[PDB]
Amino acid sequence: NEIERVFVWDLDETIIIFHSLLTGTFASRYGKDTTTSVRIGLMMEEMIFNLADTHLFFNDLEDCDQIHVDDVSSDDNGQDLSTYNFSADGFHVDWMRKLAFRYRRVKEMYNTYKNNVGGLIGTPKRETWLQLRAELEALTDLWLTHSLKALNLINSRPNCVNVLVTTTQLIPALAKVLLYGLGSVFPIENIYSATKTGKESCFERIMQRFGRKAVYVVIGDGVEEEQGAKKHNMPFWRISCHADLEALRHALELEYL
Ligand SMILES: O=C(N/N=C/c1ccc(Sc2ccccn2)o1)c1cccc(F)c1
Repeated sequence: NEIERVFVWDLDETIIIFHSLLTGTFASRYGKDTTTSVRIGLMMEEMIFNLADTHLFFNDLEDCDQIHVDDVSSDDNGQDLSTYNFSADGFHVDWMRKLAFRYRRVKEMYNTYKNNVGGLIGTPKRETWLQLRAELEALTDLWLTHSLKALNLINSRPNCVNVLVTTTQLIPALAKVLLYGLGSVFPIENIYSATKTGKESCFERIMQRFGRKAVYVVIGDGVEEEQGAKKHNMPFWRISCHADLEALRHALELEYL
């Protein structure tokens, strides 16, 4: 694209793969009730799969772990499949054509229901989650709410864009981004799933797309991408603490990024 700055996000360990929730380590680190945190994480993981299994063809695409939604865009005989019954087909060159049908359908539901999730999963299944969010953000001090301020401050920039790089399979990552509210700030074409190939392959897959005329900045938590972002001359912005986000937003408000 014509974007000048690219912000790569690694929201695992905090948002996408919040494995600190189920392990109970989050409650130990931050002095919260362990049992309450585990219950909220297990319910979230259910609401996600109940959304993915009933709308994004999870059970079909569990092993067919692609890396980008447009990865198999070559084999799609582009046709109006509004009547195509996915439950009654030879699914279990002719298979890749059937496989691409689902990814285009996944994209259609994504781009349609990212600001209307009650239309995808009917209400009150959205009201149940909005209740689930506040119950968790009361433990994380509105971490997802805080991170969206930095995401919208970048999405609102015409020269800047933000992309997502997680290690989950693409479909669950799309389900989490859809529910959690990150759909407005992460375009579906800017979400990469480093499941089988590692984050380095995804980082290299990005720079070939946005070119050498762009300024790449990596925002994440951990060290797995620390060397992965250093070996590609991408400045790493740690994001562990809460003040790290206020400073990040501060550094964004003053055009330092
Ligand atoms: O909020 C979400 N995560 N937060 C994570 C995380 C880790 C560390 C911190 S900072 C902090 C400050 C004080 C007390 C506790 N934490 O936040 C979340 C994630 C996914 C879905 C959702 F709906 C919500």
